Amino acid sequence: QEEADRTVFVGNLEARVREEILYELFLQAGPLTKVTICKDREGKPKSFGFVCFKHPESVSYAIALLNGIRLYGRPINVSGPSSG
Repeated sequence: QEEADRTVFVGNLEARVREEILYELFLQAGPLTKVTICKDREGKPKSFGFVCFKHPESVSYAIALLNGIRLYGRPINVSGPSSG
């Protein structure tokens, strides 16, 4: 649960988006542990991924600062770890 609490989702990624761009963009919300653009069964990258921060405080920053930001013109969707 410790890591899930620090992991945010990012979707609606434009075709040109790569993990290196996501890293640059999300690092402003705080230190990053890792960034991952999801791949399918065949290993093909999809239009969404996960960003794991070192600190949970970064979750609120990421959602508030980056949700809706146009990356290559497409407003990205940033959501956090929710339940219930």
